[PDB]
Amino acid sequence: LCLTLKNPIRRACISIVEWKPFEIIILLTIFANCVALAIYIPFPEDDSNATNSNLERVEYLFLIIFTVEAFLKVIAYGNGWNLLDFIIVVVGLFSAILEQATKDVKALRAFRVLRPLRLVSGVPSLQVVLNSIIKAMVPLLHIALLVLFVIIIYAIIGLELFMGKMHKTCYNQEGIADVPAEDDPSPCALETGHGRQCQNGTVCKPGWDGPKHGITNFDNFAFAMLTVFQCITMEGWTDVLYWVNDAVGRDWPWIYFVTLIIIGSFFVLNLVLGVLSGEFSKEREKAKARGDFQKLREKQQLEEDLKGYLDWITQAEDIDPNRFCRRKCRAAVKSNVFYWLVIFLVFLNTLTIASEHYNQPNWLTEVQDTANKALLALFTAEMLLKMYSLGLQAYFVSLFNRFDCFVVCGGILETILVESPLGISVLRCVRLLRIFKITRYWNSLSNLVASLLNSVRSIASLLLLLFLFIIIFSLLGMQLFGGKFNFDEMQTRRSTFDNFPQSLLTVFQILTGEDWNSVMYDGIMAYGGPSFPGMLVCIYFIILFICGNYILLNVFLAIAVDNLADAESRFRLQCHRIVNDTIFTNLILFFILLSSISLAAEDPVQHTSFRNHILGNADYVFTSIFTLEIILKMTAYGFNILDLLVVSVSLISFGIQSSNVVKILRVLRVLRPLRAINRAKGVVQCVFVAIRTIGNIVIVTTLLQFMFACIGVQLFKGKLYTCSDSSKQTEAECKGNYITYKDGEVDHPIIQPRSWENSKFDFDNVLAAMMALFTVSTPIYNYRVEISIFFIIYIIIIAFFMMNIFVGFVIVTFQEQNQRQCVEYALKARPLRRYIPKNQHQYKVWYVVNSTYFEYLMFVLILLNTICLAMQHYGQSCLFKIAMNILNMLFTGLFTVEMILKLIAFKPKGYFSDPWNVFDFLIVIGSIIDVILSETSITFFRLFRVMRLVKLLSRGEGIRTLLWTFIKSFQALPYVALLIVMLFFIYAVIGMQVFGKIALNDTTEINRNNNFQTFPQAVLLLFRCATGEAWQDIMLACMPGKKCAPESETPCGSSFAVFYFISFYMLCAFLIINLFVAVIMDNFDYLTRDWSILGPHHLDEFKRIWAEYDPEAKGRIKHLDVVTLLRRIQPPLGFGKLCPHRVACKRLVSMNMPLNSDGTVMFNATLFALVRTALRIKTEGNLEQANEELRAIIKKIWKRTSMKLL
Ligand SMILES: COCC(CCO[C@H]1CC[C@@]2(C)C(=CC[C@H]3[C@@H]4C[C@@H]5O[C@]6(CC[C@@H](C)CO6)[C@@H](C)[C@@H]5[C@@]4(C)CC[C@@H]32)C1)COC
Ligand SMILES: COc1cc(Br)c(C[N+]2(CCOCC[C@@H]3CC[C@@H]4C[C@H]3C4(C)C)CCOCC2)cc1OC
Ligand SMILES: [Ca+2]
Repeated sequence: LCLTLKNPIRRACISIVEWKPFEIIILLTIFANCVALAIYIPFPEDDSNATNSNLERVEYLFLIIFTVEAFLKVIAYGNGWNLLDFIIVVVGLFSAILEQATKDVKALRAFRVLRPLRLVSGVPSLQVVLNSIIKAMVPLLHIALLVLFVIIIYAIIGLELFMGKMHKTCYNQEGIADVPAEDDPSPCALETGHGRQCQNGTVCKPGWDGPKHGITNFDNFAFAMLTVFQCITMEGWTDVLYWVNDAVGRDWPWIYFVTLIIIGSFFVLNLVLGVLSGEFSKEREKAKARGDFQKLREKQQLEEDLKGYLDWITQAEDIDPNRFCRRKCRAAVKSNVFYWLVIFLVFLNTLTIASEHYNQPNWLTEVQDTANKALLALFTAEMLLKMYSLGLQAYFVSLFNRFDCFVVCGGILETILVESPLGISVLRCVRLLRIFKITRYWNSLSNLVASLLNSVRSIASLLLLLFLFIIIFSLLGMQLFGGKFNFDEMQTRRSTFDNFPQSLLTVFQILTGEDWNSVMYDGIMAYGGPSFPGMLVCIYFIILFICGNYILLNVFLAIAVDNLADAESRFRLQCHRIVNDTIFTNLILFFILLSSISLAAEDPVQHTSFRNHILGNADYVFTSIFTLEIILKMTAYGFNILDLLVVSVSLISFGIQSSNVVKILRVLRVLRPLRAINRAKGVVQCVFVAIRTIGNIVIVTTLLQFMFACIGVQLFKGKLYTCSDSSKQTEAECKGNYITYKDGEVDHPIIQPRSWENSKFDFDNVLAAMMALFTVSTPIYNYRVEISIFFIIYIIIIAFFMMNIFVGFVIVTFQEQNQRQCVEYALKARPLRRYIPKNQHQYKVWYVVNSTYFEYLMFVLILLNTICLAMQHYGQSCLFKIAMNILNMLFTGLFTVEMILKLIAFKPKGYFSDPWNVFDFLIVIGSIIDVILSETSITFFRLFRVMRLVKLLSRGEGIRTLLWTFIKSFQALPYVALLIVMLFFIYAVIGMQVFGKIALNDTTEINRNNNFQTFPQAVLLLFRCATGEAWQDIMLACMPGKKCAPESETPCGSSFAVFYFISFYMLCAFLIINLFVAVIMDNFDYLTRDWSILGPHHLDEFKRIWAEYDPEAKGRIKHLDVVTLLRRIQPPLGFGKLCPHRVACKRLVSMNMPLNSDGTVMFNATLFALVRTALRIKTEGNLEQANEELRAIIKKIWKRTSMKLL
């Protein structure tokens, strides 16, 4: 609200003078402070260098410039973004002057990290990106109102069952001390609770603050909400589960987590993608509206024009003939002789480069040098000759040719240099150009590189914003937690806000979630213990994992949806009788249905306890059953390739007579039902096509990992070798023994032996680098920091194109996959009634129960109950528990009132005729039974209460619709769901049979809580791997050499492991992306709709208004509609304030009405007429055009007695 106090002059006319010069110096000051907050090293205690104090000095210049600017601009006016300036200044000068005499800014001076926001504010280049980002999150606020609901429901349920049970721990050795359990202490359970039982001479006893310093316990509510949150982010969900499993037994803890994950992450994860993608498409559409794609095609056609007449200017000297040389080189460049030859020289040169390996003899070193020397001469002559034939200009024009020239110059440079080793290696890394000069598989290579340039160029500004955000947080990190990480442990923390470099690293790790929850603890245990004010440090490590990851996802998607696409665009008779009748069909479906359970249910540990034992006979019998499947065999043999798999499984089943591997090779039975579902008809080739696409994509990554690492060899060879004794720095020096003090105990000398060892990720040869590169997918700073960044790029590049080729590849799936729908909701739609009270008493209550207020009150009471179950700590004064129980009684009683009232405002059937009403009924009865039991399992009848909260979700249209929609599409994902369960099942039986008897050792990863001995536990282990939870280690635990279990009676743990787990991870990821894509695509109408124009949801309102003015199940409205016709019409539909008594009536009578009586016209007439006015318009004569159009097209000519219009 501009004051417009235009007091003549000298108000403004100061910053008005030299706008651009004065604006810039402020921006330069901002950039100087962004580089001033990144020096001050934050320190232990109060020590300071000269610079720090000297930067506090220049903060007294940045706090005289920002104040004169502020006041001079105030004089002008005295809005939004400028508020940031004002608050930063206020807090600033303040803080200082306050502290001026004080000589604990921290917080008070941890605000200046908000100054780099003025970098966004001033520069308008990314300010638009910030509005786009902000304006894209507006739709997905319903999803932020639901992630919160799931968390709350889960936290509440959780504190109720598992709170306070995690406090024991094997606490001794029948002597006197502390948790002995190695280190890892894990809730233990007394000899009566079926939890872990403690062994040896250990004893369980109360104490142990917690599972993990007390911050991973459902004790108390806040710890509970936070635990659930850390838990849904799939960052150690298995661990919380194991601690809980240890404390309360293993039977029911798991259901609660599997759900939390499936309903919390997979389901919730999809919505954000669906909401975000729909938004991108809207933007993509606006962009298409621009016509840019067509313009880009015209630019490429211009490019081929300059080439196609570049050959013409080349020929221009043919009539001007020196000339001979020109003609020769022209033929050459065209002559394949040059092409194939040069391609060959590439690979061979490529070879030379890879040849380099540590400890290389001259046999190699000599050869490499000799080759390069000549190979380099080769490329030169060729490029040089290609210069003349081609048009110098156009030759330099083609990006690739230009890069070629650049790198040949690199060779010249390195040669004249030889006339540091690192620099030479770098130049040779540059020479990997030719390596890809051949443009192998350019079909993709070219597109990916071209796209890569386009893609990277496209998201420049978004990347800028990401970087600004990261820098801001890192500065806050060093200010907030910097210096507070001295926990007095020689333990080396990779994550520490000691300095900005590390600060950035910590932030990135948190963003990547490598150990982000762990980093939380550092701060939340730094500033203070796991107490009250010591947790307001966590409110930070989240704001970074949601916001950062949000921006990160926004930036990615863009790559995809917004580029890839733009870029990519007698006896036999009777036999049939029986074998066609249900019996020899739906019945057989059963004979395998439960037969499949045979492999699913088996004892794969103990030898032949009846259990395992007898199960052989059933196999035998199902197999005689498959012989019977021979009576059906020649019935009509030579959809039967399925029948050959029946033949094979049947034969190996009879082959079970005396055989092992074959036995375990019987899981094909499960797949005998999968065919039946695709047989629900509705492609095999498409599947094959998808598989081919996937394989192809594997190869791109593979070759990249090759070239990237051939870079590593040249750069890191021989710089990881080291000795155990840090003092020694030469292989020769490292010979003998040294002394190590356990945990830095001066009184704990340990005579270890010195050894010269190469570190992990040994780039000693292309090969090891190769596998390490896989290892990242599957010292501290000696030279590590550098390697670090190398181990971040393979990533970027990898994803960058693994996605590019794939998601863009997919869309064809979408190719395969409003006015009409609105017509069909106007036609083929019937009006509804509403229960009216037939009795006076039945009525008063009705008015009330339906009185809006009553609903208002109900919700208030609901909030209160949950605010009464939330407060349940670990140690609550008994008075308090009594209070809580009495309160629950009051609440249950109040809900009884409503149930009974409603049943007296709506007849029994009416109340019960509504799902929500029945839900309420159930909650109430169960809650009352709980009350009874208490006044007197029990716990189950208690959780109930909490659930009610859900009914608060059956409210806002925004949230109601989204869920309903996706739920209304979580059935059209069958084929990508049966497929997934099939996977789990098969892999599990297989697994339980090979990696099964591996003995269980709590110290390893095949512990009693993640074993492979009962179908259920194996499916849980596979779900962990799928959820990407350290699947790796489980895998290592399944390699040969593990001892066989005692009941099994080291011949165990077959090597197949790698194939299994890796194959599993891969297949799972795919099937899952297929799931998400399937869902969203199928529901891609809601995910993108111009709510402005008319849709169905904008149309149902008419029924709820019409029935409001309509007694029974009726139609045939009275003429007194003259009021309601526009009484309450959504302005998108009709008018909103315009005089109702306008032509509105004359026009509604203007079109002909159906030849009915005075009051025998349906609601369909008014509805469809309003829709028509709301949609495409037509004139007279077109009356019949419209009529025939309706009864020829919209659901074809669905016969309708639509007499006259509408
Ligand atoms: C009705 O049909 C309309 C259809 C609309 C076109 O749909 C586009 C919308 C984006 C969409 C659905 C498309 C392709 C792959 C989809 C992606 C797979 C990736 O998977 C993820 C999962 C999570 C990430 C870790 C990796 O990538 C998502 C980010 C990514 C994803 C789900 C984002 C959405 C993408 C194309 C056109 O029809 C011809
Ligand atoms: C109703 O008819 C149907 C229509 C469609 Br579309 C589908 C879905 N399908 C299956 C989706 O994935 C099939 C491709 C493969 C299935 C196995 C995994 C992941 C991927 C496969 C590559 C490894 C049918 C096959 O091609 C199109 C996609 C199933 C139907 O049921 C037969
Ligand atoms: Ca992880």
